[PDB]
Amino acid sequence: MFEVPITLTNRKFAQRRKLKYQYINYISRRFDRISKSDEERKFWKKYEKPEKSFEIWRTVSSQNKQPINKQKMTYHNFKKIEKIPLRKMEIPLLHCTKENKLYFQSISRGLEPLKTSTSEVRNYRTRHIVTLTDLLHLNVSRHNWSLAYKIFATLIRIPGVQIKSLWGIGVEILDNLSNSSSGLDFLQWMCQIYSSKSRFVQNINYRSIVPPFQTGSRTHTAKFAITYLWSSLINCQKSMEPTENDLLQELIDKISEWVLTPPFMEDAEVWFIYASCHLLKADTLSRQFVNDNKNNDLIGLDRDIKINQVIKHIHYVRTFLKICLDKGGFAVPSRLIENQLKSFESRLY
Amino acid sequence: GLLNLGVKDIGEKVIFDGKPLNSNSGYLGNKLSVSVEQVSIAKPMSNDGVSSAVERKVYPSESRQRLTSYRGKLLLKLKWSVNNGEENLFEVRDCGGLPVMLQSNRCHL
Amino acid sequence: TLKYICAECSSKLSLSRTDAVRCKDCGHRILLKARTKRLVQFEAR
Amino acid sequence: KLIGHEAKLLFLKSFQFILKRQIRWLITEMRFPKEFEHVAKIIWLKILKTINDQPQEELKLQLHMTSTISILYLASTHLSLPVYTCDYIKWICTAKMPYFQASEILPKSWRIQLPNYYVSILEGSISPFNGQLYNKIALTCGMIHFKEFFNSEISCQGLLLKLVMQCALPPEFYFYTKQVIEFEETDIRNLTLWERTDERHTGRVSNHAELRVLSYFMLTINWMLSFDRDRQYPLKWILSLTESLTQRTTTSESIGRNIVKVVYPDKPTSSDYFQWSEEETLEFLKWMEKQFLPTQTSMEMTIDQKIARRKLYKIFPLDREDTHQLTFIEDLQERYAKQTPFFPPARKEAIGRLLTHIASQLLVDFAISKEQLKDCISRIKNACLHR
Amino acid sequence: YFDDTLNKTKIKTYHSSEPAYIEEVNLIGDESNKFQELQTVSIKYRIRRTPQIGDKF
Amino acid sequence: MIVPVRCFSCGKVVGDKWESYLNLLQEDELDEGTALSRLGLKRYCCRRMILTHVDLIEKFLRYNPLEKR
Ligand SMILES: [Zn+2]
Repeated sequence: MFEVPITLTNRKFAQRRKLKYQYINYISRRFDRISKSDEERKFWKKYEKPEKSFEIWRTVSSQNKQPINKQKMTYHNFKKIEKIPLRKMEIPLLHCTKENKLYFQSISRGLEPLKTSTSEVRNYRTRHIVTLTDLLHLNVSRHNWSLAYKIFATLIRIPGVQIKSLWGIGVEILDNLSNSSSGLDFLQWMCQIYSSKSRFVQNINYRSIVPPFQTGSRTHTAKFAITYLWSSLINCQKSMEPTENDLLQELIDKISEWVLTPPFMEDAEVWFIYASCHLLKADTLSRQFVNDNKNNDLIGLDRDIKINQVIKHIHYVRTFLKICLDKGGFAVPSRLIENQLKSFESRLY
Repeated sequence: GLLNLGVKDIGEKVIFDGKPLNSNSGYLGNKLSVSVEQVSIAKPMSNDGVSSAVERKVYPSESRQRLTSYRGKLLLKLKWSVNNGEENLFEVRDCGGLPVMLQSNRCHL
Repeated sequence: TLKYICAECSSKLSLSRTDAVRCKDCGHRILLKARTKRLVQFEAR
Repeated sequence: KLIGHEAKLLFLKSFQFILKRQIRWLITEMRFPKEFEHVAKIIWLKILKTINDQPQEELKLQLHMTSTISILYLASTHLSLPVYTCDYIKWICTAKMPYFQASEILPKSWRIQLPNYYVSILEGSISPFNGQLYNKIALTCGMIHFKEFFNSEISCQGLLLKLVMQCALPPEFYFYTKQVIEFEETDIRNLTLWERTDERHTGRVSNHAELRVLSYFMLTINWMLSFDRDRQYPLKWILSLTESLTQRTTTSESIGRNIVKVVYPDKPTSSDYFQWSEEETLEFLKWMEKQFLPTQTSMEMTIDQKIARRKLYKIFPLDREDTHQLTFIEDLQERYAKQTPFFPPARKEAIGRLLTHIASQLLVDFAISKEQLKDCISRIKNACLHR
Repeated sequence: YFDDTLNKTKIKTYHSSEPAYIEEVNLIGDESNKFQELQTVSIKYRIRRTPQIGDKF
Repeated sequence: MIVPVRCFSCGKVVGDKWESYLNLLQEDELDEGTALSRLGLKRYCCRRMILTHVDLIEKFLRYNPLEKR
């Protein structure tokens, strides 16, 4: 039942997509006229590519560009547009297999296929892989840690894994695996596995990797690289302030290497997550110099070199939170962080 | 750091397209003031073959054995200001390999 | 068997005229030519 | 890298070799001496004879993933050691055959023989559907003229035993079905392997002996239980058998049948897929970590990618980041004990319920035809009423 | 080495006043785009220096 | 580099007296003078040979490229 690790047996699906598009450019062309392989690339050039996310969700409040289009659909008017594209789909419909003739005659009637293409492929290698992908998803849906990674560990040794669920079940399985590994390692191995510092979107028929859940290093954030930083700050928090340390610095220098290109380059949590790691580094230093005036009765301890190191940092953080707002970052509820930071300043006094 | 003060001292470099416009015909063929906000330096990394690869930290032992420079990519956040503010453009430009001082705040050691 | 050690992986290997000069265990591009059992005469001074 | 006649020659050659490798694991498995080995040799020697004759530029002879097992099957028929469904399930379960992947070769090189569009098209293309193996066997017999050369093929009083033990093994239904077989089952004579269906249309003449054996088997059960006037088989007895049946571990066998079920085909075992009775789940992952361990040795990565891959496996390396389960005759014993309390509309329903189940079982080892099977059933139904 | 243009096995001669021993042979494919033929090699020689008449101390 | 075989000036074999001497400064917690007196380096040619030694080989040895690290 679940999402499979592999390029989709490219055989009938590629010619079903010819007939689908070729009809859509034919029927649409005559809608454009009434208003007054390559076809598939032209269909996407007529509706653009998919930004770095999922569904071109964007507000729902700005432009009230009125659509009352007058329903404009008189059964009689639809069959005027349709009567000629269907006879031009029969030319290519004849050269197509008997299975693809009716598949086209089903989708051109508006029927949808209850025939999951991944419910017929009969290829040994593929065969199993569907069993393993479903096995591991039914095992994390009951938290079976000792069996879920056995299935996970075998699923990647078989030639059919594109990061895919490997990066999305390979991390939790390591959070649920109380034993060996911190999705982190696996997360940092992924980051190096798919930097994709190259800005590639659009162009060709992404039909092998179409999930904003692997890819990027162009603009479109990688979400395993954002999860690597988020899991890393949460891995820094646990049992700090409750020279072998370094981690909150390691994370300050592992974003420093970035400082925009693709990540710096693109805004948000990149900036925000960085400030948040930085804000935590300011609190720890107020604790390590907090309780009952620093530790206790005063400091005499050479004025307060430690207050100046912290005020520099508080002033720096406020710069990172501000540039993350300015550059269009909707992520941060500024009111709460500023109140927290000022009430914390009041601990440093 | 000092280098950002330096770029704060270079200021601006302004150029006018002889904005024709048909004062609008000799009072600005549209101002374009270009400057540099930040300058970034990264520790030596090496990508294999092309770039579509994940980079590795480059160590001095490597530069000596290879008998080559120990270079860091120099980057600088370019500000492209158009018509005094009509258009702002940011660019992280790679300025080739800057020889980095060993054991510096920019050397892995 | 000729041998070439990876300057960065310590992995022993046996390069050929038909392969890329890289450590198959590390990926390094610098190789020390290994010493072998080869006779050399020496005046003990 | 190659093509035409000479390509065809090593395409030929490679086919030659894998079958040879297939045969020797054959001997190790059941150990059936020179005999199994040499009969298999000459069988293909005979097969080769035909290929040379229609040569010139005859390229009709690349063998189907199935032709090889049909060959071994026919030869086993030369000797009559086993069965087809059992052999097939066993083979899939233990990958006993080198059948599914053709990388073994000894070719590394035959591989490159730029396996043209012949060498590449082998050892592991896909799993059999319907007849599939039933049609090729007939073709092999035709080319082979196997029946004349071959003594008593498709017979086996052993398939009947395999079948009764298969489930509701009744110390009586072996003789029942043997008797109806006795009856109109080829004038009370051991079914011989069908003929050399020379014609390319491969009509469903329905002469594959076993297919009919299973048909008589099924028929016998419901007839028998559908007319046990004396009431020798209690109402509540029939469902108990189907009950106990309700799938259970398998001293190797049932685990195998799960592995065959996972060719996910007509969805009769698909759901078993998801259900997959806990451990069945576990011993499954065990058999995956042992027998798709060589899922592939190799190349790629260009002195890196490979390293990365290794590291990755490095990482989630895992594989461990009553001897418990039982044998075949143990399970068999314990369910005939689970029924050992032996001494209207509902029973008819129960009988139909039970028959569908066996239809699942016997059909599942084989090329099924959620109809042909039925068609097959229909056929002898008709054959029978000429008393 | 061998250059196809000359169809000859040619050698780079050692030019020094005294004999040495080959201490290290280092294979450099680095900074290269492919260069897999290993055309650059750095060779380190160990030349012994015995205390001798005229050496400064 | 390594404890010299013989004292340049005298000729006395000295290479045998290194580890025990180091042991004697460790194990016997002795002083350099008394340690050398028990070692028999009763000449300053033989005294200086070991006293001045710097067995830098331990620093060289950590660079061994023939083992992974
Ligand atoms: Zn001395």
